Amino acid sequence: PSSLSASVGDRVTITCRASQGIRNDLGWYQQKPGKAPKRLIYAASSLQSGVPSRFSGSGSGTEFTLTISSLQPEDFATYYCLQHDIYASTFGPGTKVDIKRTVAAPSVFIFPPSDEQLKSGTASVVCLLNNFYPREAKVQWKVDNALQSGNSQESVTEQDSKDSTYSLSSTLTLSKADYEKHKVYACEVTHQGLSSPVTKSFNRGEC
Amino acid sequence: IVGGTASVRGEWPWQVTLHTTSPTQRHLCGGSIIGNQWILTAAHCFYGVESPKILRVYSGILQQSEIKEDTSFFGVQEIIIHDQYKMAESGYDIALLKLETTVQYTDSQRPISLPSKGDRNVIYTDCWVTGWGYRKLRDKIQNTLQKAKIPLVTNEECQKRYRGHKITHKMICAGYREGGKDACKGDAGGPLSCKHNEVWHLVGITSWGEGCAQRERPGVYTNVVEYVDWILEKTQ
Amino acid sequence: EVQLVQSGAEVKKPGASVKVSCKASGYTFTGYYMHWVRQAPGQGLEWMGWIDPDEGDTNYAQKFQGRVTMTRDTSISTAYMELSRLRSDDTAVYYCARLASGFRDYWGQGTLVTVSSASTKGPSVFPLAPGTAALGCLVKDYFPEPVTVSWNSGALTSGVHTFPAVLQSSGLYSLSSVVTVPSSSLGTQTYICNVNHKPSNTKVDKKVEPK
Ligand SMILES: [Co+2]
Ligand SMILES: [Co+2]
Ligand SMILES: [Co+2]
Repeated sequence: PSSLSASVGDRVTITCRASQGIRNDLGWYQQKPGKAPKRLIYAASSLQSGVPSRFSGSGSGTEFTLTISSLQPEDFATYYCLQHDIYASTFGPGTKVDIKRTVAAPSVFIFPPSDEQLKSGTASVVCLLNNFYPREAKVQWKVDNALQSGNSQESVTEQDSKDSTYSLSSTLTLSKADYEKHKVYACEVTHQGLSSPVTKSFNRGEC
Repeated sequence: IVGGTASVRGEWPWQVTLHTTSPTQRHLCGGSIIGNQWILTAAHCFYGVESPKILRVYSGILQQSEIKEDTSFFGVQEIIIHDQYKMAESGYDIALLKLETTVQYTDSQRPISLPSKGDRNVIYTDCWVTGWGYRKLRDKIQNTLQKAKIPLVTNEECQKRYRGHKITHKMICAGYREGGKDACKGDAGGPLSCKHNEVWHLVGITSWGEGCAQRERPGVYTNVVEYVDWILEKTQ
Repeated sequence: EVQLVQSGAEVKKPGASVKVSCKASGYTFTGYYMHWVRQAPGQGLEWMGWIDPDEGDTNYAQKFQGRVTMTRDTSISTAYMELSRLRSDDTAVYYCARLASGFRDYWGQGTLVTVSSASTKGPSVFPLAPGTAALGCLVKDYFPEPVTVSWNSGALTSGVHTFPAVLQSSGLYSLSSVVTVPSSSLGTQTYICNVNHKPSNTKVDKKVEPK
C-alpha cells in the first residue's frame, strides 16, 4: 500500500505490472472512504463513460499506467489496478493520493480517565492530536517517566473535507490498580510541524 | 480462441501446450515444434517464470484432459529469450525452448516449416490461429484445442488501428474488420499457421492484442520470417 | 438504472460459514458475469472470484479455492457467495460487482461480515471532559461495528472528529469522538454526544461537562 502527496494541478502517474498475456485487460478504479470503488478506465486505455478526460491509461508490455493530467479537488482518493489474467484477477496494492496542504502542527490535548470509567474498574487515558499535516506523527506514552509500549492503540481520521488536516487519537489502557499506583501521565508528540516534541501531561488528582 | 471450432486429432501436429508445475500444474502458453529439441514460443510467457525446471511441454495433445499424472512430457533444459525483449515493451516477443529430450516424429507430432528468409506474408490467404485459450475476454482455458481462420492485415493498416503502439515490420497483424475471430488469453506463444502451395508455414507467434476479437482491433503476432536468422543462430 | 442490492450485515463465529446475496436489476442478469470483491477494514481491495450467471461456471482466487462457493439463481437475478471455515481475517466488507469491460461498472452497497467469538454488546459511553477547548466521548467495549456518534442531536458538526474504531485484545471495539469548541461556550452550551449502536439497540446520550 502506497501514499502520494500531491497538489491541486499536479500531474500524477501510477504504474501497475501485469503479464502482457492479459491482452490489455486492465482496469483502474478510484475509491473514496466509506464508498464502493468506481472504475475510471477499462481495457488499459479506454475511458469509461461518465469519466472526465483528465484521466487516461496506457499499456505497453508488462507496464500499465494511469495518468491524471491535472489533479482536481475531487480526485484525491485511493487508486487500484485490476488485472485479469488467465487463472485469476488481482487488485494491485492501492495508491492513496493525499492532499498536500501546508504543514500544520497538531494541537495536543490529554484526557484523564473519567470517574465513571474508574468506578467500572478500568482506566483509559486519551491523547488527542488535532488538525495536523502531514499524516505521520508519533505519540509516546510515559507513566511516571516509564516509557510505555503495548498498552496503547491509536487511530487517524481521513483528511478533513474543509482543511485537509488529519487528527489522531491515542488511548492508553491501564488497570484501575495501575492507574492509582502511578502519578504522572504524559503523552509526548513528535511531528514535522513541531520544532521540538510537545508533551502534555497530568498528575492524577488533577493537573 | 474467439469464434473458433474444435480441432481434430492430428490436425495441428506442431502445436504444443506448455504447462507450469508451480504452484499447481496447468497450461501456461502455446508453442510450435520447429525441430526435434526446439519449441518456438512467446517471450512474454515467462514473466514470473525463469526456471526451466517448472516447465513441461506436451505434444500430440488435443484435449488438456488427456494429460494425466503419468502422461509423457518434455522437460525444458533452457529458455532462450530474445536479447532485445524487454518486460516494459511488447516487441521482440519470441523465445526458444531447448528440450531435455528429443521429440520423436509421428503423424500427430512433427515440426512446422519456417518461412524462408525474404519470404513475403502478403502471399498468404489461408491462415489459422490455434490454441486452448479463452473464447471471450473473460472466460476459462478450453479443454479442446480450437482453431479459427483469420486474414492477415497489412502493417500499415494495423498501425492505423493501434495509434498508441509501434507496430514494426517484426510484427504481423491478423483479424477481420468487424472482429469475431482472434486469439485470446491463453493462446499466446502458439502459432499463426498459413497454408500455401499445400505446405503449412509458421508465419506468426500469438503475442498481444487489445482485448480479443474486437472490431478494428486485429491481433498482433511476432512476424516469424523476420527472426529466421535469430532462430538459426540460437539453435546451432 | 442498474442496482445491485446485497443482504445485510452478518456476525459469525470462527469456523462457521456465511452466505451473502446480491440481487441485480436494470440489465440482463445472464449477460454479465458477477464478481465478488472484499475489503478488510483499512486494507486494499481483494478479488475473490467470478460467476457466470448464464452457464453457471465459476472462477475463484487461489486463496479461496476449497472454501468459497459462488452460485446464482437466475430467475430472481441473485448471486450468492458462501465462505466457509471463517477466520478472523475474513472480517471485511464484501461486494458484488458487475465489472464487464466495455460498459459501466456497478457495485453492491457492500455487506459487513464480522468473524469473532465475541457476543453482541452495547458500548459504555464515557466523557472526555474539557481560546479553544476539546471535549469528547469514549465509546468503549462494544461489538460488532458499526456505531454512529452525533453531537447535540446533530446540531453540532463543526470541529467534530469521530475516529475509526480499534479492536481491543478482548475482542470488543472502542472509539472516540471529539469536538473542539470556543472555551467561552463551556459555560453556556450543553454538549451531549448521541451514540447509537444498532446491532444491540443501544442509544446513549452522554452529557459531557466541564472538570
Ligand atoms: Co529435425
Ligand atoms: Co438480509
Ligand atoms: Co436508527
